[PDB]
Amino acid sequence: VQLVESGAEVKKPGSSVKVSCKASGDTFIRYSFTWVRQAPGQGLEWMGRIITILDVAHYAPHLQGRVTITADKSTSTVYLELRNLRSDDTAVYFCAGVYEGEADEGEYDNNGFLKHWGQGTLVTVSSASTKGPSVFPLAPGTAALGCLVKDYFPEPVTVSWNSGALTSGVHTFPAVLQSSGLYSLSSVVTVPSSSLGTQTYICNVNHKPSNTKVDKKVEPK
Amino acid sequence: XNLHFCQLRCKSLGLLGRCAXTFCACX
Amino acid sequence: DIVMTQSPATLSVSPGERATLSCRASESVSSDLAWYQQKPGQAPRLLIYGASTRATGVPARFSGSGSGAEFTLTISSLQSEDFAVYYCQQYNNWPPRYTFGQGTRLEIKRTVAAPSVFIFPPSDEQLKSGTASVVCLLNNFYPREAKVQWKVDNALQSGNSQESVTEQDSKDSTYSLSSTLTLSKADYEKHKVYACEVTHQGLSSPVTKSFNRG
Amino acid sequence: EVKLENVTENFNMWKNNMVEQMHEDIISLWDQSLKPCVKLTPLCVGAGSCNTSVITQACPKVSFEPIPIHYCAPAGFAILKCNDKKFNGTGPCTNVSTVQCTHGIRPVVSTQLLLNGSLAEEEIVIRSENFTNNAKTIIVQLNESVVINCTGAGHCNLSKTQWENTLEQIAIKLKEQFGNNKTIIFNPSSGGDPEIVTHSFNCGGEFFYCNSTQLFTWNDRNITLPCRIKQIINMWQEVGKAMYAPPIRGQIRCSSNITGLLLTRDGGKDTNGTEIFRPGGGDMRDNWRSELYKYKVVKIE
Ligand SMILES: *[C@@H]1O[C@H](CO)[C@@H](O)[C@H](O)[C@H]1NC(C)=O
Ligand SMILES: *[C@@H]1O[C@H](CO)[C@@H](O)[C@H](O)[C@H]1NC(C)=O
Ligand SMILES: *[C@@H]1O[C@H](CO)[C@@H](O)[C@H](O)[C@H]1NC(C)=O
Ligand SMILES: *[C@@H]1O[C@H](CO)[C@@H](O)[C@H](O)[C@H]1NC(C)=O
Ligand SMILES: *[C@@H]1O[C@H](CO)[C@@H](O)[C@H](O)[C@H]1NC(C)=O
Ligand SMILES: *[C@@H]1O[C@H](CO)[C@@H](O)[C@H](O)[C@H]1NC(C)=O
Ligand SMILES: *[C@@H]1O[C@H](CO)[C@@H](O)[C@H](O)[C@H]1NC(C)=O
Ligand SMILES: *[C@H]1O[C@H](CO)[C@@H](O)[C@H](O)[C@H]1NC(C)=O
Repeated sequence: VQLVESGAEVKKPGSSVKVSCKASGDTFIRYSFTWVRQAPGQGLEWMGRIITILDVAHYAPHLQGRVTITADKSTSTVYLELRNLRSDDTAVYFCAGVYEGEADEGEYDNNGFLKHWGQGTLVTVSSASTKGPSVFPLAPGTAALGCLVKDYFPEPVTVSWNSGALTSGVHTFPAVLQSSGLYSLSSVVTVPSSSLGTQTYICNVNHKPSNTKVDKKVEPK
Repeated sequence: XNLHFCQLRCKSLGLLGRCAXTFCACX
Repeated sequence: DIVMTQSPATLSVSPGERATLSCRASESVSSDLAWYQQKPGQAPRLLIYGASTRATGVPARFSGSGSGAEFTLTISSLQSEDFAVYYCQQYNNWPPRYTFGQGTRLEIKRTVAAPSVFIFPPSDEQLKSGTASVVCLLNNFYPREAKVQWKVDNALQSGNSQESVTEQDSKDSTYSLSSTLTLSKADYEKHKVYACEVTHQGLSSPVTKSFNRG
Repeated sequence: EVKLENVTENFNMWKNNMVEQMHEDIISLWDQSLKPCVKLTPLCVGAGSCNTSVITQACPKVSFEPIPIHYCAPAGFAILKCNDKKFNGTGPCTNVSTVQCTHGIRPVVSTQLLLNGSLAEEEIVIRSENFTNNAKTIIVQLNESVVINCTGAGHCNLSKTQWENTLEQIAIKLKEQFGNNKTIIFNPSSGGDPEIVTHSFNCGGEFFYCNSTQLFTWNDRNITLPCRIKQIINMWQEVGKAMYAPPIRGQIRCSSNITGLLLTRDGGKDTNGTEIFRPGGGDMRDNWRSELYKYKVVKIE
């Protein structure tokens, strides 16, 4: 029993998004599916659940008919639709389901917990257009140095040091969302001072959304 | 039951459909 | 509206020791109570359901207990894999309006470590841009609580900085934190001394790192 | 010179408003003690176009024991009772009487077999609004109960010889009605909703469905049938589907007295000197008539 969800999404305010959840491995109509959301740094949020065999969905009050949960028995796929999206709808959406019994023979447990989970789908709502990051060096026994990856959109971004050869002591901080609507974070590392001058330190910043790969040399100079 | 769907299904089986109170029955 | 409350929000416990998490429902929920575990960047995992029934594939050290509006989750021997966030959920009401607890973060207990502090002035490249970011770093400390004080020409600052903390290091159980003071290049050039003052349980006295623009 | 006379009255069990009243009532009892968690029904408009309607409400599971009920006459009216032996259910009744309330009834919603009703005093009796019309249902009233116990283990137990004798006497009474030289044969249901095909009934709130094939395969030790408890069903009150909560206690049992049957006769228009009878039921109203056929409410004049 596997649950697989469609990729990340970047939506404009007032638009709509439709996430999908492909289930497989067992009799589709014998499971009920739930959608759970989790905003960045937040807890889990119950959105709604659909009794597949009956084709009936129930929802969390405060959603005001903006959400619709549907299923497609033909392809074993569940869907979550969210309309007139607002900035604070930005979060990871989780799809889940549980075995209910021989629904097709009339039996049904109506279990409300969640045994199987999809991988989650990130949905970002912002008026911002995709933007590669600007990388500025954080210039220096033990010496600290780093890279500031400022003003990029959207999440996520990957940072490595010397193409992954340098992992010990590396600290890449969770990104912060600025007032401008763009993200920004920092990656630092501690090395021995004796290394400067002989060895080079390079932070490699990969931002898939803008197909930009940037490398920056950090020197004491 | 819905007589339409009832006749339809029963008919695909060489039988006529008729309501039995609120249920579907094939004769 | 059934509210689920978890306590404490954060629990520190030494590895191999026992942990006990609390969950309370604003009203009776019978036994329709489930527990989940979630590591960062991952989907939640079902551990317990039906208040005490343990899911398949879930270690026997994990045991559920409770009834009515009072539940507890117990882990007898904390392993590295058990340090994460745990959520409880009720699914007893109908029409269904299921809800989760706010969460209880389980973190590793170790000895106090004072942080190494560093300050970074903006680069020339960033100034050419029109903005200035002064960054302050707190390297490998414990516990996670610390206080960063920004000072511009000995003037206490506030409302213009942002903090970001890492997850607990999987090798030394410590935390690292960064504080970024954001200003326009226009304002940055009109000041001289930029100082970052750090306070922490492992520092007997405040540690100050600073510099002079140019 | 005035002559004393008994008051003869005409009855019609097939057109008794007591039936509709009970029907409305059993529905009211269920709407307040056995509510579905989810209810789906057809919602239409003039033109003929419909959209499905869904209702979600609290559906508490409750222990359900049989509460004997009865119908009494309101001030101003009286309830007539036919006392004739082998009364047909329609026509004038010679020996009639009056009662304040009908006998106590322990109503049961079911199909194919009538459970826990009143037995016939003399021999078995069969009644139909019209035996010639094969579209009309035949209600068989037994004079001897045939116990049937069920377990949560999806199987109800029925005495085989007991039940074989019953079909024998039922068959005999059908001959007296359709011909003494005709061949009587019992065949399984011809199909339809599961409620119609199987012997289905509600016992203590749980909805049982049992394969009845072994019961209606006969030509003129126990009998264990495959039963199932369903949470999703088709409603007897109105057209639609309902979903109820799972059972509370692990083991669900049920003891019932089979007191009658609902049969239909195949329209064997073709010449054959043989008649076919299958399990019937569906309109719970026939279940009400099987108990109220001897009563007739009237105005005191
Ligand atoms: C009417 O009552 C008398 C007296 O008991 C009885 O002998 C007779 O058979 C009854 N007739 C019918 C139709 O039952
Ligand atoms: C029922 O019995 C009565 C009297 O025994 C008779 O008049 C009638 O024809 C029978 N069948 C009908 C029409 O119900
Ligand atoms: C009522 O009177 C009729 C007419 O003689 C008779 O046939 C019937 O048996 C009587 N019923 C009783 C027992 O009162
Ligand atoms: C029941 O009626 C049948 C005939 O219909 C008869 O063989 C049997 O003896 C009767 N039993 C009782 C106790 O009335
Ligand atoms: C009874 O049904 C038959 C059809 O089998 C029909 O011919 C007859 O008219 C009906 N009897 C009456 C008059 O109700
Ligand atoms: C059916 O069950 C009842 C009690 O539940 C019991 O009294 C009766 O004897 C049972 N029938 C038999 C003999 O199997
Ligand atoms: C039949 O009557 C018995 C006797 O009380 C009862 O236990 C049983 O529940 C009834 N069967 C039903 C209502 O299904
Ligand atoms: C129940 O049993 C009969 C006889 O074995 C079988 O043919 C049928 O498939 C089953 N289902 C029914 C008829 O309800």
